[PDB]
Amino acid sequence: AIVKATDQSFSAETSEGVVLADFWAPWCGPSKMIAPVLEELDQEMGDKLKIVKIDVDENQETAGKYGVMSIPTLLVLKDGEVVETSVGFKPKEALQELVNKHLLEHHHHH
Amino acid sequence: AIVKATDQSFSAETSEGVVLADFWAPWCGPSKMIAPVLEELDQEMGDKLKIVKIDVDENQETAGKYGVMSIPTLLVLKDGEVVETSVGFKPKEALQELVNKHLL
Repeated sequence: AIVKATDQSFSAETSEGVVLADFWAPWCGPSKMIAPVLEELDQEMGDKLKIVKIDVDENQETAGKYGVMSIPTLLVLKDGEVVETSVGFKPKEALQELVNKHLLEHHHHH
Repeated sequence: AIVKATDQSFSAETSEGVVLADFWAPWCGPSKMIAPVLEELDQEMGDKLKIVKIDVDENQETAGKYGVMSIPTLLVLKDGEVVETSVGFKPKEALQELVNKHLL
């Protein structure tokens, strides 16, 4: 379940755990190309990664609060802190690489 | 030899001969990808093709007048009539083909 955020909800939605946030807009015909990517990533990683989308056409205030100057821009957040920035289109493999830098490599069994 | 249009000059700049017009904005990263393509097109066929760019963030009137609803959008015009519309990114070869349908 990819979440649709609003200016009002963005903070809460992104504040906890590992989160990939997608700043996009219908007007940037392009930035839509990310949407199927997010679906594949949600299929593969959804247990460990919360995906949040925010349509910056409808939600005009969030971009400025995160220094988003062009769309699309994706962010990786851990516990509400931005830990990666990805400007422009990137394929599933590139975004998987970024997120994985912030997830456990090992799971120790005691 | 690409022309940067404004809302005021757009209709006049695209009114004659074969024209490729690019609707883009710095705010849209995919729209910027069109630029090197246009430079290559100009190098290849600049004597037969006029290329006009319009930054819709600084010139928002023109997008409405041409029914542009997302960016980028490219138009081919012949003597001021829109004869092809291309929504989204397309590579040089695809745009070259669109224009070539309107030469001669």
